[PDB]
Amino acid sequence: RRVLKRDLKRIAKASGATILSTLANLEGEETFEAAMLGQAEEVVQERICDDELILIKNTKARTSASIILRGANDFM
Amino acid sequence: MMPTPVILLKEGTDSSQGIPQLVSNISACQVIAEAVRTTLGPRGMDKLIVDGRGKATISNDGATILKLLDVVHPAAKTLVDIAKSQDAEVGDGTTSVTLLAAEFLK
Amino acid sequence: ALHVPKAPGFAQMLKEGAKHFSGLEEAVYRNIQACKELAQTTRTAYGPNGMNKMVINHLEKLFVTNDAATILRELEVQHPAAKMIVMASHMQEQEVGDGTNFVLVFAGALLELAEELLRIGLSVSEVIEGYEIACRKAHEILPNLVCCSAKNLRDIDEVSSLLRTSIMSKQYGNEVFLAKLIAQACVSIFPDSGHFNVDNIRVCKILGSGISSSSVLHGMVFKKETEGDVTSVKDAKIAVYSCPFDGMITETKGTVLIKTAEELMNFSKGEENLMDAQVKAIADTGANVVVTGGKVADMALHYANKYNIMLVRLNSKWDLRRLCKTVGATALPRLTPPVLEEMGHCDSVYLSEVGDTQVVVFKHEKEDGAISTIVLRGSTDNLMDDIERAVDDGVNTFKVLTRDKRLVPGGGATEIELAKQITSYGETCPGLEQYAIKKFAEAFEAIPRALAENSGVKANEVISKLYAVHQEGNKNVGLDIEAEVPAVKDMLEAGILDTYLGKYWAIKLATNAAVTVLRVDQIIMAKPAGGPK
Amino acid sequence: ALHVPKAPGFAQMLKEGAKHFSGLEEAVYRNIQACKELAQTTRTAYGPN
Amino acid sequence: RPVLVLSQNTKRESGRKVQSGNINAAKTIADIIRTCLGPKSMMKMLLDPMGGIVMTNDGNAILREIQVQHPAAKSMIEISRTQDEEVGDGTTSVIILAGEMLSVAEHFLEQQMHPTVVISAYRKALDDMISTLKKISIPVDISDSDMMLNIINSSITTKAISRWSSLACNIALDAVKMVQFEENGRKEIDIKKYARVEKIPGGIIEDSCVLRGVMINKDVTHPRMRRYIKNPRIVLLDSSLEYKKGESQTDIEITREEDFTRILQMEEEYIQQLCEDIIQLKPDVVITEKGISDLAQHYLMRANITAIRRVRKTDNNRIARACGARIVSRPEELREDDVGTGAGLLEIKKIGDEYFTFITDCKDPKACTILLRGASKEILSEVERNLQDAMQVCRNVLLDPQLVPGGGASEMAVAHALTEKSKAMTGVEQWPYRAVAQALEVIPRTLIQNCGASTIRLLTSLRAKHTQENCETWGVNGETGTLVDMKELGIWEPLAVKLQTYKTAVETAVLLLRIDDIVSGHKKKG
Amino acid sequence: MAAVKTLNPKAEVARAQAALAVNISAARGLQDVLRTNLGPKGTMKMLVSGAGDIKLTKDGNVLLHEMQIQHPTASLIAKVATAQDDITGDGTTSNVLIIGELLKQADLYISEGLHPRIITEGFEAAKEKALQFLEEVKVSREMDRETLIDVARTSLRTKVHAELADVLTEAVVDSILAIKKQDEPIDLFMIEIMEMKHKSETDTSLIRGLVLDHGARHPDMKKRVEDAYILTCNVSLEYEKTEVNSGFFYKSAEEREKLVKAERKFIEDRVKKIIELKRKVCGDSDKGFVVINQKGIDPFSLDALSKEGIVALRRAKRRNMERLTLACGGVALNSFDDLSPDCLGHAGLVYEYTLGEEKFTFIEKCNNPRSVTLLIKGPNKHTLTQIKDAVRDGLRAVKNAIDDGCVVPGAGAVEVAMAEALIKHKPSVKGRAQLGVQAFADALLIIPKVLAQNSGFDLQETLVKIQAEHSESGQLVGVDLNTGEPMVAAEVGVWDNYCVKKQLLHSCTVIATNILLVDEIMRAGMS
Amino acid sequence: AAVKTLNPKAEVARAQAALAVNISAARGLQDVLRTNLGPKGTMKMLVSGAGDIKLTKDGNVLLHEMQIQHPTASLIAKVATAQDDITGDGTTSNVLIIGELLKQA
Ligand SMILES: Nc1ncnc2c1ncn2[C@@H]1O[C@H](COP(=O)(O)OP(=O)(O)O)[C@@H](O)[C@H]1O
Ligand SMILES: Nc1ncnc2c1ncn2[C@@H]1O[C@H](COP(=O)(O)OP(=O)(O)O)[C@@H](O)[C@H]1O
Ligand SMILES: Nc1ncnc2c1ncn2[C@@H]1O[C@H](COP(=O)(O)OP(=O)(O)O)[C@@H](O)[C@H]1O
Ligand SMILES: Nc1ncnc2c1ncn2[C@@H]1O[C@H](COP(=O)(O)OP(=O)(O)O)[C@@H](O)[C@H]1O
Ligand SMILES: [Mg+2]
Ligand SMILES: [Mg+2]
Ligand SMILES: [Mg+2]
Ligand SMILES: [Mg+2]
Ligand SMILES: [Mg+2]
Repeated sequence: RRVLKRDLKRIAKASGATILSTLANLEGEETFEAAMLGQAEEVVQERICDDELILIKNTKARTSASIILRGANDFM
Repeated sequence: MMPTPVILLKEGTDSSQGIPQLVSNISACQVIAEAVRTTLGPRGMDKLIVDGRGKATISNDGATILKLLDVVHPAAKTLVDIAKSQDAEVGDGTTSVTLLAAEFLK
Repeated sequence: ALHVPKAPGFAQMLKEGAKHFSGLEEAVYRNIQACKELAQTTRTAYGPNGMNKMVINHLEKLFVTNDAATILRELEVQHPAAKMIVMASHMQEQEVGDGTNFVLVFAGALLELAEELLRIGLSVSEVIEGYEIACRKAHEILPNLVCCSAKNLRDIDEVSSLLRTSIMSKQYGNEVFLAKLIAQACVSIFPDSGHFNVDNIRVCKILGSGISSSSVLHGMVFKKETEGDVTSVKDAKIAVYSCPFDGMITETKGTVLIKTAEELMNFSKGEENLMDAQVKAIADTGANVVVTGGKVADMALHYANKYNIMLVRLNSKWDLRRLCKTVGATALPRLTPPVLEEMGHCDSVYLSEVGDTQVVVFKHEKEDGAISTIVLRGSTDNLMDDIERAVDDGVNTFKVLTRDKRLVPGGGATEIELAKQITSYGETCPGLEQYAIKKFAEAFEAIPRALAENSGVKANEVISKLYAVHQEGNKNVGLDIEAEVPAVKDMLEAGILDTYLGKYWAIKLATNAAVTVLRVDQIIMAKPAGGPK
Repeated sequence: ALHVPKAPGFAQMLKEGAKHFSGLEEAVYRNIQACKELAQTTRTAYGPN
Repeated sequence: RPVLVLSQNTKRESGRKVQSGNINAAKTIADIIRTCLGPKSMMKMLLDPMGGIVMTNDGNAILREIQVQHPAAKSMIEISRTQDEEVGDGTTSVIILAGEMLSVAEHFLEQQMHPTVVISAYRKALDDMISTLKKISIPVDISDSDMMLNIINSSITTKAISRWSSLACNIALDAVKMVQFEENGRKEIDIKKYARVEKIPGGIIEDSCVLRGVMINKDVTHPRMRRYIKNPRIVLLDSSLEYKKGESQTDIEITREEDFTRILQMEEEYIQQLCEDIIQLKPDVVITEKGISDLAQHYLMRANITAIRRVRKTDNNRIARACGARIVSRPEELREDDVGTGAGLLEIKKIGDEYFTFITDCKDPKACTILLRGASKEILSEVERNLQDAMQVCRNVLLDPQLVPGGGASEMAVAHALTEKSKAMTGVEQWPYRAVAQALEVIPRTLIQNCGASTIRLLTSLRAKHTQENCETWGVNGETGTLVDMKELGIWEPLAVKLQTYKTAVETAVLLLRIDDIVSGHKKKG
Repeated sequence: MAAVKTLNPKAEVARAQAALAVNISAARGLQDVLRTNLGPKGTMKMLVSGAGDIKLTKDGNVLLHEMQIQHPTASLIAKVATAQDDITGDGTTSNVLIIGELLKQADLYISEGLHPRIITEGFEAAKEKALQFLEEVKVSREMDRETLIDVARTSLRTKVHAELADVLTEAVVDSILAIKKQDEPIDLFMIEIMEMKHKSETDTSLIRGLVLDHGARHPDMKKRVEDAYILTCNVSLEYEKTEVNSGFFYKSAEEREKLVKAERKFIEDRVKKIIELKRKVCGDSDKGFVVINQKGIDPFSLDALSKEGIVALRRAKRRNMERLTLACGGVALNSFDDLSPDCLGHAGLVYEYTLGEEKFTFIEKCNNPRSVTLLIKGPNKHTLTQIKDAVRDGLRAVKNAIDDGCVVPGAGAVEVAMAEALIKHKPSVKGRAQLGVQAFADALLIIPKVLAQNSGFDLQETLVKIQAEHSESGQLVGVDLNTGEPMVAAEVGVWDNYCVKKQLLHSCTVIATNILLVDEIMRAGMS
Repeated sequence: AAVKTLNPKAEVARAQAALAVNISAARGLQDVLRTNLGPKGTMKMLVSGAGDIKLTKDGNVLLHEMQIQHPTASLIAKVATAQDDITGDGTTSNVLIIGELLKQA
């Protein structure tokens, strides 16, 4: 929950998923179809120095990248 | 008066006892009486009292004059109280009560 | 070499405004001095010749009286030991009702003599043990000092004679009249059941006509007026309601939902008809006086005026309960007509003016009732307040007499007899406690000494005469007030008697307070800071 | 538990404006630091250059 | 009206003064806690601004309780916090090492060497330090409980809990072992969330134990419920068991006289329906994070069920892990699998003047609580800190089974290795290399100084010993102040802790060596 | 000056011997103040708050809390004493004295250049030996009423006046024996402590029942019911507003009256359920109902109940539900859905006492109450507070004695024997820790010293008499506070709780060891 | 106290407080002057208000050049001054022996 909008957009673009602000098709019904789903080879929650973050590893339909910078303190 | 490390009553408490305080009470009653003395009888006069707001009042009535005076002396307030009592029970003689009481004390 | 530093340890760790007194001189002697000072302040108001004191509290209110408990209450006492003695006096007032000045004087004398004993060489423990032994001896002796018993509490004359002494210390000059008033009021109350309720005696203060014009009314008086037009009923049929005299409404939320013109046109008329029906149903039971604890609606008042019903609105629920007790009605919670059991009855309810205040009077012709009231007149508010204090003292004395009928001679006779017997007992007792026992006995002299000083005679001559007379064997002899020379007279025949229970409780409480003060060895006072209340 | 009092003894007897430095870190190292600073201030004027 | 190119409150400092000030600030931060290292360390009293007292010898706590103005000191404090968070030990070591490297760097900065050269030499040195540390490590058989206990002991010999060594070691080892958990092919320990430490002042420290379950400061809602259930079936919840307002605005309109009573009866019926849905699973204990209605309590007692309300979410998660239950929010969707079977005893008992709820006989619990009984709150806080250090060390060893000799043996071995390597560079940066290599000797030197032995003689002897071939495990005895082989004394350290300490110290030196300007006083401009 | 002051100029620091001096001075000050509390002969202290409230006390923990002190070491010692009071309920003054004497004895050697670490090692060795000796010397015994009376006396005599202690001993022992279930932990919450402010101090007593500080709110309810059924309920009998914002809509006055009459049906149903139960249970006027309700009752329901001769109490305390179910023997009800005569409690007498503007209800003459009340009576508020504290200490002491069958001789005998055993064991300790062992023994010797000093006798002469008698006889001889001669504390009946002594040893040693190892005090959290 | 009643602005230390104050001052002087005794003593730097520098380990000079305002310190300083005036040596030992006598007492 509370995923940042830019992060969600990047994840959807990389994984092939589609942002869905609502569940409402053009028939007036409320449905969610499997074609609207992104895919990835692994999703984990790793531990990075007493904290945790979610890694979406090896997304399909597009390659993305992120960098985790390890230093000595916040200023570094 | 040796200053006790912890005083008995609250600081600033004023106590007066003995003959001098009773004499002072009699003098205060005299002072209250003389403020209504001239308003007695067919040749009596009127008093004009202006409050803080500037709204003046004119009266020949002893009870009214005494009420309009901001009397704070504890012994003097008894004369105002008996003037009010005479006004309530009878309605006339509110000057005679104060004059008689102060004359007894004197 | 110009400053003495604070001693290392606790003295340095003490807070910025805190104080710490330890040892004999710093703590015990200071406490004794403070208690002695308080006793001196209250001493001059003791006995029939006691003098009123005009005390002005922090709220600019004026108190004039010689009641010791009231004076101590209105004084802003700060020293904690004197605070403890004041608590003892207030406890004596609450338990009995008279003897607060005795408690204060006895405690002061005991603490003074305790300081003397400590100075001559005794320890605190020995003094405390001696006082405890002497208090036990005094409590053993006291039942043997009873001279007579009340032996009747339904008699006006006997009760008045018994109560005269209690209300002679206050209002010395005119005590027979007040004694008769309080005796009549108390005899009206106190039914065949032995229980007597102090709150059943009410006091109404109406200013103007001098206290000699006061009277006792078998009923109640309320300083208010009638809501309606009817102002006098001679065969009252009071119906009391604790609810407002108005059509009852919902409790969550009520809104009048109108959907047609007819409902809008008929709503107010129907509501008025309903109120009229309720009021007429109330009136058809014969009720002609209605007392409500809440507001009175205009339609209800109009319909009550139509049916000739007297309306009285009591603001306080305490007054409502007292009226229900004194009339015999049950405070209904709705506007239902009262059943014959719940309907109250009274001989006469009417509106009258006393002085310049309009009052409503619920008067019983019978010499009976649950609640009786005393109408106090006077020329000053403070004078009526002091007379009310005297009335309270007399009522408490009557209550004590109901609890215990034993009486002991007054005017210092009991104190002198106690002192003589305790001195005799302490001589036979060996050890270091004999000094404390003798000092406890000598502390009883402060009562006849205070009486003699206030009466304007030499206390020493009075005390010597009292010891002589008690030495021949007259144990019912006290000092004579109406004499310019030190003289004594019999108190049993003079009727100057005070309750045994009051003496017992006062002695116990004063001894406990003095011992408790003596037990303290260190005082750690925090910073006073604020604390307005 | 909000203030640290002065230790009993010489610490309390010291005058209000006086200062007392004792031990290696408090005295010797401070003196060496001051001397080093003074030498640094004068250093750049040494020699023909 | 001055021109004021910059703001009035802006101050600029530059040049050698800035570098000297930064290095002196780091040295001061090091000197604050220099004496709090080693088995013979002395504790310090920290006065909290809020009025509390922190009495400890842990480096991170001491540095965290100190407010400083110089930004270099702030950097050092952040370094201490980073070391504490990453591995949980070596805080004093990393602070002292950073101070020493910054001192030996100031030595060169005073001469005409540019800081970039010193930084490059430091980075090369750090690489060789890591290589040598990995080289001189030894493996560990995690199955052997005795070796794990010895490692935890070596971790806690320098803390106030060292008096009760075996007890603390067993507590930490058991807590870590039964908080270890694996799911979906992912392994975790999570000392932070589970393995709670609960401290109850009073009693004796020997009575401290880790429970095979959890303990909370809670009591039954109604006294009629049982306070001792043998083999309870626990059901956990989040939603309140009481009637609540809806999300939308739902005003009613009553015109018939019987609708008010009807509505109240429907409220009661809703409560009864919820309670019946809960009872359908036949549980014995019901735990809720929110309130439980009194009528709900009656309906539950009718079915002989113990109910506890207003439990914290963290406590409820710990209970779920301990007793194998799953928290549910809608009782109508409660399933059999969600019922917690596995707790072997539930008991509410009074400790001191307060009730505590025990679920303390779980079979295979994945969460636990540690009950600390001690003299006071400060003693128990220090004990909790020491036990946290022990658990962190145990987790580090479990993740990385490599060990490194302690007592300064590793420092001297790495210093000798780097000194030998420096003989071949023959460049200009060999001198900073050798200086930062020998800066590692501050750890044995500090151990000797705290022990009270002669520093120069012992360090000379230690260096001479390390110049031999097989002497990498020779260090300083912290008590007797003598040179002993650490395979005989038995003091060993996890390789992760040493690596993190070395890396963080070197990187702090690099970061502070890089600065030469300071500007301050400007507005936040948020 | 120091590093901290260099980084933070507005910081206060004490280093090296300064820290030891500061801590030892604070401990010595606290010990010097609390010396006079120890023993039944100790002096009574008087405490005045900022608002002017007067408190007479002798308890160590109470005195520590009301100290006007802001010292860090004082705060640490106060926390330790607070924990000691919380768990064992006794030994706070002994705690402070032993900590202070430990620190003083340790300083006596540290000032001679000795390192504190050696002293702490000696301390822990001596503590181990002392715990072993205490295990050896305890007196395991099944405790009948006499032993509990002796323990309660040994506590209350130290807390209050001798006669008040004599009364309170019977009170507390009888209460504990009343609420004590066989081989079950004692629940001290089941003994209500109620204060009344009218009689003398010795009038306090034990009621085999319950006392409530509130009475019936309806003047028509009976003031005294001889034979009573008790209904303990947690059901609100007053008007309740609907949770979902009902509101009433009507079009006429008659409709409004109908709605008003029909808005109380829900509560009237429960009231009529209670009435039906009362009429079924008792068809005569002999018995009666007392309805104790935790939640309020509106005047309509009060009137409806009073019309049927039922006395009802509202807004009872939460603990009173368990207390009444344990005393009267009923079942606490959270709803009246299924109420039967079997859920009703019983009480042989219920009456109301009026004291000023407060009502007190007495529920006594129960069959076999498992929860009783201790009515504290006195003429002053401070007297009531002092008696309440003394009663808490006595209850804790008796419960501690019941918990473990052992009990330790008092009057300082155990400390004297422990010191002698430690002196004998001292040669077995290797190294310079013998100095710490000697310091620990001398610190333990403080209790007989302070007892003899408070009794007025000479300190050193009395102590050497006691020690010589113990050495020559081997008995556990304490300090006779009347004559100063050695006295066998076991035979006289001066008993101390074994758990209290063990807690004293452990906590005092731990805190002294931790303080001695402190070498710096910092206050640098500002700015 | 009794004295403070007559003179409100009076400082008094009475009973054990006087002993505590005197012994604390003596112990402070002893703690300062311990390091002077013997040839292995430590140099002390004495900087005056005007900035004058004095280096000494003499007991009397050090006593006169510390900034102390204590009565017991003044008495001990007078004793040491007399010792120096007549014999010229033993001031440090004088202070040490006085302090140790008070401590042992
Ligand atoms: N007519 C009298 N003659 C002599 N003594 C009297 C007389 N009337 C009252 N007393 C004494 O006055 C005392 C009462 O004093 P009082 O002012 O009432 O103090 P308190 O209210 O504390 O009792 C009693 O001890 C009584 O003996
Ligand atoms: N018995 C011992 N003998 C010698 N050195 C030891 C001993 N136990 C621990 N040490 C050393 O003391 C250091 C631990 O100090 P510590 O207070 O834990 O600092 P930190 O908390 O920063 O790790 C380790 O480097 C270790 O090598
Ligand atoms: N009658 C007595 N005779 C001799 N010694 C006693 C007597 N009563 C108590 N003591 C001793 O005095 C001590 C009382 O300590 P106390 O004042 O209660 O300190 P605390 O409140 O900290 O427990 C106990 O250790 C006990 O051994
Ligand atoms: N070479 C030495 N070896 C051993 N002891 C010495 C030597 N020289 C002096 N002392 C001792 O040291 C003390 C020096 O005291 P000193 O510093 O002179 O104090 P003061 O100046 O007050 O006399 C003397 O008491 C002397 O006995
Ligand atoms: Mg006229
Ligand atoms: Mg009287
Ligand atoms: Mg460590
Ligand atoms: Mg005790
Ligand atoms: Mg010399």
